[PDB]
Amino acid sequence: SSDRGLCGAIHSSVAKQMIGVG
Amino acid sequence: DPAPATTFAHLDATTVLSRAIAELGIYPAVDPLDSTSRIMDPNIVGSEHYDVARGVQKILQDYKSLQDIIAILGMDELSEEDKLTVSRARKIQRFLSQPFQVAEVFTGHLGKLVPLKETIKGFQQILAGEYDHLPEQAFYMVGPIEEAVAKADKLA
Amino acid sequence: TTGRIVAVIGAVVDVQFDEGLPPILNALEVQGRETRLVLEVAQHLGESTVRTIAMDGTEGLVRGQKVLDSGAPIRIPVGPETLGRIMNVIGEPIDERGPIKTKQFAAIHAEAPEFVEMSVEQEILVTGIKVVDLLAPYAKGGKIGLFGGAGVGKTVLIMELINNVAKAHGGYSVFAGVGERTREGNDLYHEMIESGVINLKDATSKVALVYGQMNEPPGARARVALTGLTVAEYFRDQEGQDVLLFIDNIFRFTQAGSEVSALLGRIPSAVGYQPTLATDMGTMQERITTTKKGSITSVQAIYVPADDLTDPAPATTFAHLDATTVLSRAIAELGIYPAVDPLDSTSRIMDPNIVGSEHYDVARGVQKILQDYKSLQDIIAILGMDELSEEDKLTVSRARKIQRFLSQPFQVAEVFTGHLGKLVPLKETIKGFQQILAGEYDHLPEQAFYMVGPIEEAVAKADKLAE
Amino acid sequence: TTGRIVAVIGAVVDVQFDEGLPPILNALEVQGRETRLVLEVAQHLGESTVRTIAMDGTEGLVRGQKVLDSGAPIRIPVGPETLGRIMNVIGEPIDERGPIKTKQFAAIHAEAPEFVEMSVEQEILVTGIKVVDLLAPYAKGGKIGLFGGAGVGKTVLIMELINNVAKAHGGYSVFAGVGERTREGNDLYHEMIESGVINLKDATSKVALVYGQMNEPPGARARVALTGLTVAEYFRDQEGQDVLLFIDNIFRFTQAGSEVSALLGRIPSAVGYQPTLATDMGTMQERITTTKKGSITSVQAIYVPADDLTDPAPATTFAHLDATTVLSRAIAELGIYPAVDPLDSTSRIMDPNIVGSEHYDVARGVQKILQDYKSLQDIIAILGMDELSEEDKLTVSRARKIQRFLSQPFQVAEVFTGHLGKLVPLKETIKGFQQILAGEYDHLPEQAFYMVGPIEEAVAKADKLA
Amino acid sequence: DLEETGRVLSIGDGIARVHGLRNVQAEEMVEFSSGLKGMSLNLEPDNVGVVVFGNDKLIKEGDIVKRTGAIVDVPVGEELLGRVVDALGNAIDGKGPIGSKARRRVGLKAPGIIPRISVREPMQTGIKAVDSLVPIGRGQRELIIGDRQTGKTSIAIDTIINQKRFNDGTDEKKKLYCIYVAIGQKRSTVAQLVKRLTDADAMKYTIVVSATASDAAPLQYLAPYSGCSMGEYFRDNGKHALIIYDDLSKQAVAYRQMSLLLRRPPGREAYPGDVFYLHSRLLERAAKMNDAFGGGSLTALPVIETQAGDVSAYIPTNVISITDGQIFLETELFYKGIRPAINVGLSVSRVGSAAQTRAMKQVAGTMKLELAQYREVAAFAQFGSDLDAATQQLLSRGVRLTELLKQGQYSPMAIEEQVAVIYAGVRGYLDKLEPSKITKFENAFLSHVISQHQALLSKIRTDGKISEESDAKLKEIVTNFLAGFEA
Amino acid sequence: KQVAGTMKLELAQYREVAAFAQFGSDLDAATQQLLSRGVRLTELLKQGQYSPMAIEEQVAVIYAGVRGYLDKLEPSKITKFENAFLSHVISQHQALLSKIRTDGKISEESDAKLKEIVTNFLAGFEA
Ligand SMILES: Nc1ncnc2c1ncn2[C@@H]1O[C@H](COP(=O)(O)OP(=O)(O)NP(=O)(O)O)[C@@H](O)[C@H]1O
Ligand SMILES: Nc1ncnc2c1ncn2[C@@H]1O[C@H](COP(=O)(O)OP(=O)(O)O)[C@@H](O)[C@H]1O
Ligand SMILES: [Mg+2]
Ligand SMILES: [Mg+2]
Repeated sequence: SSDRGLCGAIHSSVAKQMIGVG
Repeated sequence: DPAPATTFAHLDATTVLSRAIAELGIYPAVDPLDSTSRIMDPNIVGSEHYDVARGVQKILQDYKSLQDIIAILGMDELSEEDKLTVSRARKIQRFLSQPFQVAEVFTGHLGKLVPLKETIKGFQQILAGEYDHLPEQAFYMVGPIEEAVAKADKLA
Repeated sequence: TTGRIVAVIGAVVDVQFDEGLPPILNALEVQGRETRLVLEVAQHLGESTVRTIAMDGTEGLVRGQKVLDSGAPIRIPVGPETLGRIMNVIGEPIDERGPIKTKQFAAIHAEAPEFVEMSVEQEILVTGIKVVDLLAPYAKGGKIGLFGGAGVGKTVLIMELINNVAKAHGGYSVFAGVGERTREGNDLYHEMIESGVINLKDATSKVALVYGQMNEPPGARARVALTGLTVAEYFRDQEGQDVLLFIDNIFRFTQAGSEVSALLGRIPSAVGYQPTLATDMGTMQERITTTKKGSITSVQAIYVPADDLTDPAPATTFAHLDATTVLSRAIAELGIYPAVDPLDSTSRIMDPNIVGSEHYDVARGVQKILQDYKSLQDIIAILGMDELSEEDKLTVSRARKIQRFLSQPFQVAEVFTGHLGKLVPLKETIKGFQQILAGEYDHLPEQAFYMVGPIEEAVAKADKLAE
Repeated sequence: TTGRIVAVIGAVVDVQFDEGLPPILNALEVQGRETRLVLEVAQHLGESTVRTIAMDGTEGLVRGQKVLDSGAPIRIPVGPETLGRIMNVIGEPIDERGPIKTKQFAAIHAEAPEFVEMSVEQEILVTGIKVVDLLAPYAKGGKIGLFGGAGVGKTVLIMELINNVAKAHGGYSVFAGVGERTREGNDLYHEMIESGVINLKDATSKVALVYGQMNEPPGARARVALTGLTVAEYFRDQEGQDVLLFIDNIFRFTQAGSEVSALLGRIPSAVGYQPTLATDMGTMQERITTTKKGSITSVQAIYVPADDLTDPAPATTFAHLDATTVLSRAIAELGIYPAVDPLDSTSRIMDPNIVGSEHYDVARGVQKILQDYKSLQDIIAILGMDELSEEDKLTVSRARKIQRFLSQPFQVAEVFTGHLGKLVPLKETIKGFQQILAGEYDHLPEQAFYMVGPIEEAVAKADKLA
Repeated sequence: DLEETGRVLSIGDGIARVHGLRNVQAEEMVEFSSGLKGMSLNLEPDNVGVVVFGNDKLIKEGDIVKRTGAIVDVPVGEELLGRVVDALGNAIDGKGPIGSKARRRVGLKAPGIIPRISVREPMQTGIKAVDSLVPIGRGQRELIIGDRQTGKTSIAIDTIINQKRFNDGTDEKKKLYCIYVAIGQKRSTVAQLVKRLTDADAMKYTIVVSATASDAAPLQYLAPYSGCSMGEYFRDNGKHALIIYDDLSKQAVAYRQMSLLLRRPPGREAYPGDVFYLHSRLLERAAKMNDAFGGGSLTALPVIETQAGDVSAYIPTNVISITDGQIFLETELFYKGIRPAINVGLSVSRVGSAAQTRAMKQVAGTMKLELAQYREVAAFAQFGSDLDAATQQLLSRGVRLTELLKQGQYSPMAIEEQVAVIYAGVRGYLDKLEPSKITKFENAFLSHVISQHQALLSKIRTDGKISEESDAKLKEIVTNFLAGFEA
Repeated sequence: KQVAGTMKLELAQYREVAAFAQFGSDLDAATQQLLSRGVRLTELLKQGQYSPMAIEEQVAVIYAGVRGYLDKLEPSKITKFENAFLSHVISQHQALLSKIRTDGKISEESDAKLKEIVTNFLAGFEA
């Protein structure tokens, strides 16, 4: 994903599917 | 207002109804954190009853605290934990609603009357997380917890 | 000349006089009482009847009861003899230490000094309290005011001002207890005997006391501020010296007047106050002042009904003041004491031509970063900390430290803090804050600056927190 | 007959009459004064005593000072000789040009036209101003709220309205300065002289001015509206005209009435307004209307206290408005004159059953295309103008082309600019935007439609651009 | 005789009910036996509501009250200059008699609609933010408004200190005599006030009319009018006066007192129905007269204190409505380092460009437009990392023009000096200079142009605008100066 | 006093830091510690009804908190720990309790015996 939050379910959606990028 | 304000101290149990709640479809439109009773005491109603009630009202208040963060940034910005208190509270708000035999014309449901045990076990089970997998809508306008389950399966 | 009580409703007493009618402000003496009961003339109603406010309970009065006119206003003892003594509204001693042997007395009602009597002199009064000395410092012979809502720290602050400034005072102090706690007065009496500023054995006492606390009726509370004031006045003029005047709490003068206002027949102004609030205040405040004959440094605790500073009473007071220390519940709630609001406290002498460009620049800076922070608060509270510029989120870390460094353990609040009292010299306060703004402590933890004296102790406190 | 002042308390004066008592609303002439002091009977206290509200200062009045009942309410001069004149609330000239010599006088208090005297029809009052007619059209005899405040073309619009209604409908105008600032009343009067609408040389004037300046007592400012209203009632009733009546401003009519109410010892109502808030308003407004003989249309400037549309003052007011002209600073800064906001300005008669199926559909298309042009301006900032679809490229062109055609040069400003003004007939307005929406002028340059009269003068402006 | 005299029926709270005085005029001044004055505000069927100019203690039931044929007027003239007087022109500065040869009534009608010409001539405050963005004109009424302790008195004081530069000149047209009315303030505050005027050698053309906190209610009520009448002496005899009413909140309060005690009906905030009238008849008397009438003027800077910045409160509502514009001050701007704390977006002057010289009008218009585009953007300031060059430049310009609007107290600027410094910003020369450094810059740059380029300062004035030649000299003075600064 | 002297200002500071650290990203050891303390102190001040506690027992509970001995114990077990700990000293250590109540203080001696009890009890509790 990335560093920056406030993009809704972006980071959570791949953390659900879960070295990381971002 | 002086009229109701002065009335509170004359009662042994209050049931405060809330326009906002009624407008969300929850009937009876009971405010769960403004209704009180003087027999809400572990030595009168038993520790089990008391513990579930306080648990129900705890998750409802924690959820109420989270509602301003929700109203600007919505569901997504919450930690995984808050999302769980949200999902459970919302299922709990819905399961507080009930079809009344007297209100069948407005609700479209046959009226329901739930034994005290069944009421306890229902909220107990929603607090232990037993129905985390069920969708909210299943808890809206039912009687015993078993009906919520049946409505969940009926939703396919 | 003799009068007769004709009506009694609470504190208000209507008296009829067949012959000579006592002029407004005269003290009347009620006959057939065990303790002396004075009625002050307030109105001429018409029909040889005068409307009076009572300086004590009215229980036991009967229509027809006799009232003498003393032929003059309330006169009180004024002089060296009032020192170490405790007086009430009407100059009676209330310390069970016998008569008050003065050569002369004085009416508690007097004209204010004229404009030609005014002084323009102003030089700093250092308090040893970081936030006052830094952002809104007091002047010698100035009118200071302590605004605060219920239980935010006025009295504590004024006790500390008394400790830090009144022991090391060459002149005389006056304390007037106006409508506050009687327990606080006992407290203050025995703390001063201990510190020596009152002595019960010789004539070295440097403080006079006058009390009329919330256990008294409205009239008593409505005049007791003038009694104190009048003791202050004598010391200013007839000796010329440096008078300290402490008043806790001046609001209680205004509240007392409102208590009796409807019985005096007034239509109420807004927020239920007497319509004569500003002027009643004016004719009273204007005696509290430094003149060419002598200097009064006056400090006044000022209650803020329902925490709302726009309340007629506190709002009308600001303008009678040279320095304002405003305390806030929101700030007290965080544990920041003294709970002084740095974005609402002011001083006439906060000006570079006076305190110098170094003091002024620092102070202004402290407010700048604090105000900048305040407008970022509500914003980053929801929009997340991480989105901030690395120079912005430094002004966040620095303001949060400066807020804490504004806090300070007080000598008189040891029972509240657990901490030892600390007095910070002026230069050390300027230097400490200068250094935080500079960035010299960005590596130090926030909580290191909390509840300490000078900048050293924040650094020392940082190590104790490192393990 | 003659009574005696028995009580003076600020602007309230009580008079006692030995014989016949002057009914409520009657005008009383106080004697022994250098200038005219009129007392309007407000109440009958009993014991032969009336309570009055003073129309000027009361400094100097003595208990016992004679007061002559005029036998009527306040009567003011009306008729054509008032045009170009400035009168005050009691009908005196304050422009220092000498008596207003009319063959009629009229009372400022009149009951509203009866149910039978009402026109059951809803007619448009063509202004000639394109934005208005097309989108927020005036009802003949309706009331219009004018929002904006300062520096938005407020005086120019007023002056053009006066001019266009004289020309196209042969009706005159009245201006009622309720709480007029002396300074601004001096300026407006001269601005009117310079634009032609007032003429001091001959008798071609089109407005009559009635000023109730801010430094006058409560009762004066409460009544000026009525004074001007009656000047207008002459033209409708005696001459059969369709008249324009400007009220500036309607909020200060409310407040003035609130202050009167407060002086008469009455209990304030919600938010400290007079309890007769709605009736005070009602008896003045209902006079503004279409009779079978003629109509009075009123343009009323509104101030919204606290920016609160639910404050009793603007709430009560809105009940009488049939349309709003909104003048915006944003639009002015984009060089659109009149600075009228085409989205904010509404009309009750913007209804196909009143203005016609056709007039309806064009307005709603113009409204729609401008709304949809606002939707794209973000994507314009984001993707540029050349990442629009081909249908969307058009909406922008057309929208921008409609925006400018809503602008128009005013006659009242021919002096300041050198450009000839345009009163544009309703059907040409309807047609111009009708044809733009259809894309019958997409090929024409954007700038051809700017500051123009009818659609022919846009094609004329496009052909002249080398 | 109950026609020319009366007896006090009842006395209290500064109200004397008098039986008799049948021939008193409404608002007439009567005299009590002890020698205190009284104004007859209520004439009732069976008594006269008299308002007490002093202590009640001197008046008893049955006291004789006389009509002396008195006339509520005040000494008027140039002999009031350099003097501090009370609400009735009595000297209170201890310098003996006012050598006054003329008098004027304190309650008088404002000039009407006809005897005036449009507000045209500048009224230079010397405050950059004001002269540029909220410019006042001779005859206008311009409200100074803000919460407590926001810098309201300051705006007026500096304005008064600024006139020195015109009054010591030989242009009679440009001269401005000043009147500062202290209503409801404390004496010591007033004293510091006139000290600051004396130190700035400003007192010689200023009249201070002070009705302080312990002066009876009616005095505080008349003071604005008395002051107003003194400033009319100048208006009517071909001259120009500036009047500061400080403040009107407190005046209204004094009147509210009298009304309520006179038992008149209370309204919103317990103010009577004639409180708007009170203030509106004062402020209409400020005016620009035409040549036919002498061509003089009286300019009013009324002061209003808000409470928690409530501009919609009854009395603020009244004066905002009444005036031609408002200078709003804020406490948050104050502590942001924005001093004077003028809110530039909210403040207005409906007179506008009409009261600016062509010089200021030019650079002002740019600044005004550029700060407004800034205000459109200033929220993306501290949360803008990925902004386009265009909006990045709006901020940069915005932040710098903002710094150029900051100003030290007690140092008003000549108009050309303002335009030279606004020029620095509007032409973009400071765009690459650090915000924190701008005030330091301005001080050094201005000292330099007053020191070395007095001629150039002489030419920005004379020319009306900034010539191509002045545009050349500045382009070079700044570029080089700036390089020296950052070196 | 020995145990509660600075607690009040500590808790007001704690609650302000919880709110400011609500947007959870990396924090120093200083503020992590204050929060750890606060969340635990806060559970310590919870109490049922109709069983007011003797002062000595109040002191013992608070003691365990303020000295940091529960800093590493899960916050939701604090309540369960207090009741265990209390019911322990009431029977096993009436001598210590007796001494604190009579002396009205925690002497260097009591301090040593309290420390020893709470450490080894907590461990047993957390087994
Ligand atoms: N331009 C300025 N720059 C810096 N400080 C200023 C400026 N103007 C005023 N001050 C200071 O700000 C403080 C308050 O200003 P003041 O003129 O009293 O405004 P105010 O709103 O009239 N206050 P008050 O009458 O006490 O309610 C004083 O300490 C001034 O010295
Ligand atoms: N400087 C201080 N340090 C620590 N605690 C304080 C301080 N000032 C006040 N407090 C707390 O607030 C309470 C109220 O203080 P007090 O001075 O009586 O308030 P006020 O006089 O404003 O009502 C005190 O009893 C104390 O608990
Ligand atoms: Mg206190
Ligand atoms: Mg001021």
